[PDB]
Amino acid sequence: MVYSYTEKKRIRKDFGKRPQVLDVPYLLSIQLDSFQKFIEQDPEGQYGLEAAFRSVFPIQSYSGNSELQYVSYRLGEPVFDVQECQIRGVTYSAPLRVKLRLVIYEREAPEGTVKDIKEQEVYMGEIPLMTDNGTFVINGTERVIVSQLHRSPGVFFDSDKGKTHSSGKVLYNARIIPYRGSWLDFEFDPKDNLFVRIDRRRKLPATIILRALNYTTEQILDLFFEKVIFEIRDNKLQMELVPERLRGETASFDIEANGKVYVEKGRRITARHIRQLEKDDVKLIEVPVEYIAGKVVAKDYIDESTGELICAANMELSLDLLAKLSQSGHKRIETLFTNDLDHGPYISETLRVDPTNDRLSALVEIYRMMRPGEPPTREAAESLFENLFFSEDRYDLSAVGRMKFNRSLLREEIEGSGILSKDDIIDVMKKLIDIRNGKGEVDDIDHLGNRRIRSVGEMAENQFRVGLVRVERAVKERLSLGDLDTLMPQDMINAKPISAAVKEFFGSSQLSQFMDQNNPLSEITHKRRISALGPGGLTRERAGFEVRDVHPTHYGRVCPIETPEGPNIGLINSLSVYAQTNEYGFLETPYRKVTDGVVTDEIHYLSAIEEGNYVIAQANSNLDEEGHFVEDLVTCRSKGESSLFSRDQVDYMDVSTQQVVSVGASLIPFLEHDDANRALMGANMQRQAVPTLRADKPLVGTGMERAVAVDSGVTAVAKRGGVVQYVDASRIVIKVNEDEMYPGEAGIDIYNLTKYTRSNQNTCINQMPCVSLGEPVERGDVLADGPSTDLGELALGQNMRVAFMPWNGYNFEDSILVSERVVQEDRFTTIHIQELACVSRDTKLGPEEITADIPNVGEAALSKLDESGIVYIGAEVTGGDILVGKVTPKGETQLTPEEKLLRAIFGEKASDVKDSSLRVPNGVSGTVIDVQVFTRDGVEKDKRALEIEEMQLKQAKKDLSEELQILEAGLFSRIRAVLVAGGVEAEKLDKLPRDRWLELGLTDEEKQNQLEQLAEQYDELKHEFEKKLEAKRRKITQGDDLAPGVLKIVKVYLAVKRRIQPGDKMAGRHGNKGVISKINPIEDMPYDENGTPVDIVLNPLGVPSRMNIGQILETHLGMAAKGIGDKINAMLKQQQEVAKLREFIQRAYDLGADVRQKVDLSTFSDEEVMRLAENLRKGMPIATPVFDGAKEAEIKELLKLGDLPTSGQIRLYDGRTGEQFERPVTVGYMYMLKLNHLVDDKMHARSTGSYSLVTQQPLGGKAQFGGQRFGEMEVWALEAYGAAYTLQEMLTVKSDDVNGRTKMYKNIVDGNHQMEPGMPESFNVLLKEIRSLGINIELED
Amino acid sequence: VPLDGGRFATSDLNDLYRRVINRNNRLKRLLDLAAPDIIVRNEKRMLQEAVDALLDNGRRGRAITGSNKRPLKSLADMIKGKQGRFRQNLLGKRVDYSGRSVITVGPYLRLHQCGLPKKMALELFKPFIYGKLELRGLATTIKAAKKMVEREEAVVWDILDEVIREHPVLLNRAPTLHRLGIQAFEPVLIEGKAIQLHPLVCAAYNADFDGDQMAVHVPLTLEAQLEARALMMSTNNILSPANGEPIIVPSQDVVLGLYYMTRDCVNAKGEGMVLTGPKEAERLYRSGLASLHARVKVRIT
Amino acid sequence: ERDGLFCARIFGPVKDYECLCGKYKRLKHRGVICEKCGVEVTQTKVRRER
Amino acid sequence: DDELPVYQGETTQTLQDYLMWQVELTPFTDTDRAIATSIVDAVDDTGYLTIQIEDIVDSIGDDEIGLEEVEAVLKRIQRFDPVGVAAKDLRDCLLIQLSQFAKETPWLEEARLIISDHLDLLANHDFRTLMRVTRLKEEVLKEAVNLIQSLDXXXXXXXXXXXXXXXXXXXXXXXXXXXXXXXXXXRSNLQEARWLIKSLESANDTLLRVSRCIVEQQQAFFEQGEEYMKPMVLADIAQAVEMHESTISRVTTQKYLHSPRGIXXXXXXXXXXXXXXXXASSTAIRALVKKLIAAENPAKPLSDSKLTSMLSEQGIMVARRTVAKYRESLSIPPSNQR
Repeated sequence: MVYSYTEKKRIRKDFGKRPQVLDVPYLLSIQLDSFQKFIEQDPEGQYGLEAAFRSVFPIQSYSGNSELQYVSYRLGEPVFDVQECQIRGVTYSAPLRVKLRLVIYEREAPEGTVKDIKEQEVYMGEIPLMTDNGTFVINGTERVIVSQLHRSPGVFFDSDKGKTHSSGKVLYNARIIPYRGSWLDFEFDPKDNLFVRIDRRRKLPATIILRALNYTTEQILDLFFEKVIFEIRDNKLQMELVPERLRGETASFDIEANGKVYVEKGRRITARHIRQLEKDDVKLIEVPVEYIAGKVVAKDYIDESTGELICAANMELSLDLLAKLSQSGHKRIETLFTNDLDHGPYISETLRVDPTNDRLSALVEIYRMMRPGEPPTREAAESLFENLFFSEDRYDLSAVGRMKFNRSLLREEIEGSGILSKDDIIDVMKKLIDIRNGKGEVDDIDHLGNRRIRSVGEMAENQFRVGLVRVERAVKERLSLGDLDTLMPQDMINAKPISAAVKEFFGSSQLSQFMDQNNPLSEITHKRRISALGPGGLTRERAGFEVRDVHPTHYGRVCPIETPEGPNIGLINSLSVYAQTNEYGFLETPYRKVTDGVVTDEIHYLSAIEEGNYVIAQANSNLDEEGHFVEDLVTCRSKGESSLFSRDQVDYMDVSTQQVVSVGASLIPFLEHDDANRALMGANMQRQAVPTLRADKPLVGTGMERAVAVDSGVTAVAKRGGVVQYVDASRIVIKVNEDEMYPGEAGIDIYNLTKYTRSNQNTCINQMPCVSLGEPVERGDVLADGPSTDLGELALGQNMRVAFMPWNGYNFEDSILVSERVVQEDRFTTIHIQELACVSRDTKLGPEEITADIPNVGEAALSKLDESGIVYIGAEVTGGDILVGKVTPKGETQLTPEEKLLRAIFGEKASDVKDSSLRVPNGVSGTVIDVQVFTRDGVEKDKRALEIEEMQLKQAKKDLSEELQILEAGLFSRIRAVLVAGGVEAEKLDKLPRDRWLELGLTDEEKQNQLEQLAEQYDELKHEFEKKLEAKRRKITQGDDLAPGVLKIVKVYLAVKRRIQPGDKMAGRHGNKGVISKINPIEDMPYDENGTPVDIVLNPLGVPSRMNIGQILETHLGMAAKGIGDKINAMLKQQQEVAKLREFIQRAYDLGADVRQKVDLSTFSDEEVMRLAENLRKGMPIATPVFDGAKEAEIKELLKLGDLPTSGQIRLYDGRTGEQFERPVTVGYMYMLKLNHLVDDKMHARSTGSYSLVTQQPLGGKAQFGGQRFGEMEVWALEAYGAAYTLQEMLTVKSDDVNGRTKMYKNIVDGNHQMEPGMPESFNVLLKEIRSLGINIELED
Repeated sequence: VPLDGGRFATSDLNDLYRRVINRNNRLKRLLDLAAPDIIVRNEKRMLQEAVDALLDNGRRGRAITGSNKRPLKSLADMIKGKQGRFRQNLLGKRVDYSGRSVITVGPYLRLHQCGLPKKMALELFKPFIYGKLELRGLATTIKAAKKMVEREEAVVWDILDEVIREHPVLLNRAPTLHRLGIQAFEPVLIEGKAIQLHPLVCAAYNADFDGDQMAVHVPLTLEAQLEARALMMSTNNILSPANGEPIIVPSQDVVLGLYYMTRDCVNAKGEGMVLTGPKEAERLYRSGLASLHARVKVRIT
Repeated sequence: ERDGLFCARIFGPVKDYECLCGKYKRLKHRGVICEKCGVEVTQTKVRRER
Repeated sequence: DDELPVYQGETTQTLQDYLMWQVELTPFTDTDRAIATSIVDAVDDTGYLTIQIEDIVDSIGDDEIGLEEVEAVLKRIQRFDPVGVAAKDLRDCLLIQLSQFAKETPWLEEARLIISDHLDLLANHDFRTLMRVTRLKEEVLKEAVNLIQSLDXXXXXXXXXXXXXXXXXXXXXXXXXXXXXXXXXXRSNLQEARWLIKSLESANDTLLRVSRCIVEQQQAFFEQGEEYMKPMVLADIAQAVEMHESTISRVTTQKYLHSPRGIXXXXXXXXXXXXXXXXASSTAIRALVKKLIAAENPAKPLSDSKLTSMLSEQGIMVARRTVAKYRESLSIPPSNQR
């Protein structure tokens, strides 16, 4: 495929057998597409700002006849760039402006409108935009906003699993969940009665909520039950037959159907006697009277003459009633069915418990029920009733709620209003009873069908709607008798609630957090994370153990391996590779479509509900050129299960094997051989690695590294490419091809790389150019590498020659011994940049000034400062050297001889000023890499504040001058081209610049055309470019927006290189971790017969118990990987011909079964091959994808080509004794990391420090110098030893005994070592705090 | 609870006192006014609510505030953090002359000892050092001493050794489950930032070396030092005071080495030699033989 | 503020043996009380007892 | 409560705390520790001042205990960490700070003892006649004086005042057309308490309106561009909104207005009416009085009567006493040099 360019600098070798279909996606995409849909104009109105405008507008005021409306929004352009904005510490956002039409109408005049007026735009707030990479810069910090996965709106059902009543039942409760509004949850009693809860309220009867619907009891029972019939005329007593309505009963008498007995008394009820009466046509028949005594009347029945009193409803009929209804002359009687097998007599007992079935009594009952105390006002009832659900905006379940509400009840229409209705709640009660009847099951809450993701679009839209309603309840007051000032869309709108709400969200919020900036892969995995926590749900500690577990629908949606191992476990998950999300917020995952038994290359994204209906094959399975499965029985998934099916049954297939695994784990070689928990650690550990000075490409890897690097957006990637004009460390320009260009802009593309820059985790970000010079580049090729990147691959650690074997106990337990070589060669050396800021501000006593000079301070200390008082760039600073000095004046020192004497002798030395300065924190170190110094407008800063002014100005002028040199070169090419036609002076034209003063008039055509175009374009480009330089110049000389109580601002950056020591906390991809126990000299290590010592020695005994065998296979293939590079090393070092080198690399790439990577040489020729070979001199980078990876067999094969022993073990020699170890040993390259845990950050130690005002105990932690909690278990252990003195000095003397700490330390200094214990403060306190209740507690002698 | 810019803000417990005082003054004002029983009645109600809210913010509902709310805290809640006296007192003082670092292995360094990082003592032992300095006469005054250990040159490291000698330290780890979880040792100064812990005790501590961290504490006095020697030193207790059976038991590569040393093997040169003493060291170190084998007949006392 | 939470008089002084009202400033007296206020000197650890 | 970082405290150390710590650790007797504790409280955040000695001696209530006992002890206390501590008068401060020069300082020991011990009162102005007193000449004396000027004063190294006590402003005055325009920057029971909040939330919106209002009237009362501020009375602000004087002065006393010059909020409403037909109250009188006294006295005129005549020439009706008294105050050398 000829690849592209940088890829041809090093090609990894692929061992993956299965071909790929769907390319891995954008990864980040889930952030962008969210917020890209939140900022859009939409005609339909939903999806982003439009929805919050339409959520309110238009506003009606109060019977005003005048209103207000709005039209779109639009935007502004952001004032600062992302880098500027990040430096200055300003939040990165943009103006939101909206045109609101105002309509003013006359009173008492219907439909008449007197006038209308609208402001061009009103400016409301600034919405923060999003960078290209997925972060919102906010007060010069990145901050990723985390996606959340919440219980979806719609109708839900629950069995309770009968773990309450201790008898056991099935208690079926249904909750309705809106998008915003109240919750309705119907439940069952132990006695089997439905109850209504509203917002977790004590249970109410069932038929009150239904009684609010203007339904009489007749309509209640007739609507919620069967009709059937019963008829008795002159004691004929013929009832309608319902054989299909009953599956059983006990017959008390012989049932005769049309002069023939169908079923005798006690005869079989089985389907024989049923179908026997079915096939035969039978009308209404007579039954025994005693059977009716159990039936209950349905409709209200009254005599024709008198309609008084008895038998309204829900009354078991009596023998007294038969005479009355029979004498009344009613032929037909409609009664309830109620035969109990599936069916049940519910909702009738609810009527029995219901105190009154009247509407008004129910509304008053609920109205008085909501708030505990309430008068029966009757208005609360009408208000809350319509309000709590049927209001336009009060309760809204929205589109997910409505859709899933439709599919939950099996409605055909998927569209509807966002508010409930009578038939809605009635149908919910119908389905609820239906679940009790045995027909229908429950829903799994864990199912991903029932769990939806919200991303930053949807959440920002929420808070923006909130913020907008809080404005509208105010703006409603302008037309409220606020009368008329006209000019409405200017003073009426207050932007403060909108802005404070939006920047309140992004600022502070559980789901906006500081981004993990160590690693690219940390960045990535932060920005695709799905949290269950937050605003929308899962308070944790109370969540329970079931949302922790992997459910079978997480199949290629979340990940089963990447999860925090800490006490939020299964809570915070990570998107799987190829996962995406719907318009409805549900996780869907791709599959190849299989028609007949051939696999079509069309892919379909299936949602978790859609997925279970079908059959889906296995990621890794066989296949043919034709596309038929090799094996006739293929392992597949159906529904919650897996098993073998026939060839013709399965319609889908998994695309790639990467589907189950997340990107984090998609990086780990040999992940099969690893146990899942141990895999689970190592996936987490590659995040907390730390990029080192030189980035080594991993020598064995999955193939995934190109994506992550270039997606993470830490690399500099070339747009619209072409040949490289200019190169350098900080800057890289590309002269683009003539093909891709916008006409009239012309020009080239420039890239300014970012040099050393703190990250949120105080680590370096550094870009270093990959490309050379005079080299062609296409779009997508990487120009620079960010930190922990090599030529577009993700390189988080280093490769190390590992030997497995115990070595003198130094590698014991999980520790780890390393050759001094490693420390000399500086792999694992990592930079750290730390920020410190000084700010100079106005006090009550007057302004504060920075430096030159200070009271009571030596010249010694001041030697590293400048004329202006900031430290010279370049200084080495340690300990409490003064980084910026500053003076704070005190009050009014006047007179008396001593004051006048000190002012006379020393010149007062600026007198009242104090020593307040920016001294370095004690125990910190490092050179000063950069100083910023933001100032105030009109302070007249002068001094050295201007050096950054001139510096940035020269950089800007130099960057703009390039386009003027190239465009002026083009104009000079046109002028030089036109002068050739006539009046050509040749060299004389070149030696005479500035048009040769137009070179007279030449021809009239060249006069007007050449002088007009040349002078016009020349003066327009000169004046326009100078105008850009004047605008930028005005942007440079100014001062920032700033607090009223701050005058000028200075910040200093420091850098330290930190060198590995025996506190390293090194790890590997395979869940391997340790410390560095010791650094050995080089001669003390084990070495092979050629004298090459292993770098780093690790303890075999790790490996069986933990069952992570990725480690071992990694080593072996690593071994074999170096081997090839050793062949080539040795080959190029002997000055071999290009042809033979080509032959051995070609012969290397093509080894293995299958392996799908067809690269071959002869396509690229002469150099290009020498290039790569020199690029792979240090090892050949073999790449084994996740579950299609390299087999042992292929590893031994690869390894025999390197003249290495097939077993991967080798004889090694002791380094001290020179003696061979008995038994061979595995040696191999394994690829290590250094984790962000360093002991420099850990070792604390205090003796005596500052205490706490109350309780008078030492302070909490390091940095503040804690002392070290000695907690209750630790006391228990001493008591258990019976050592009561040690315990007694802990408790007292060395924590809260104040007099006794002093006496203690004074005796120690004197050599007494005696205690003199007293009474600890904190007891005294307690006695006061109990005296603060009316209890005395006193100590009695 | 003083603020960032000045202008102190009121604490949580103060609000309750302010409130009670407001209702007390208002009930007193309306009480001395001779007004109707309704409004002073509602003031009696309001003040019982107020005092009952200052003694416990529970008892009934809501309590809190419009501050972001939360129950606030009261004098009941004020009882020692966990509403036990856990915190602050009761086994739980936070503490002095202490520090903490990462653990590495100790693979020389006998049982009763403990690699203590050089830099880290020098702090822990400060008072002790100044004493010695004033004895030798290197500092006449406390400020002098202080300054020389601040400058940390020369004599001071020499005196540190003299200070540490035989002074038992005690290490402690993490969940302390049983009494073994804290033990006492003779330190040996070692340049480094980490603490070296002898292998054999890793059992007790339940510690591997994957980034576990230990606290260290300094007994002062005499009594305490002796209680450390004659109770918590790791050489007193080798047996687990539950089951009674030894802890200290060798694990992990010690086992693998003994098990390798003592085996039988078939052949493996120098088989069936007869030697006495043995010592037999001669012969393994010299080649001459293979320790796995030979099924050598040797004479033994 | 006088007769308030926090107040001098009851609850003691603010600076150690220096007291409000600017009189009998230090150590001239083990106890004493000003004429402006009831300030009783003696140390200021008494904010932890009174 | 606990388990959180409540603002329990820091327990920082001042100078007296540290000195007392230093006394704890030194070989004082039972009595001498009482004298030491007696002196360290007498010390100030400024160092040097140990106030009156004979009150230190007499404060102990006789019974023996001479002056010499407090004197020796006093010296030893004067010797603790910040070098020169306490003592008195700065002279003995520089003698104690000069006590340790290591004695290996060339020319400095002797000369420094002569200059610092005695005659240092005349070293204020310059050398001059002192050069003839000690017989020294050229740079021999100038280098010693370089050392004396290199000493610093007392303590104020312990300090423990990291708190700058910032202003935080209150209301911002955005400068308009050579003036200022205000903007003002920067279950059922508790439900009834919720209602009070509604009133507090309604008053919170008007809180900025009071600052912008009183600020606008304050800008209209005094000209910004003019020297100092135009004289105004609280009766003007009390005339505008009809509020009581003490209330307005209390709002301006608590809150502090930030303008482009001055942080200075309650001083913009306090002025005198001068009680004269020919005429910025005391602000420009004392301010411009010290400004006119700034450039004057070519050598040593030290004449406040001439300044009073210059003030009378401006039409302010100077009393030659009041004007001179207010002008000569606040560190003003006027009339002192005569």
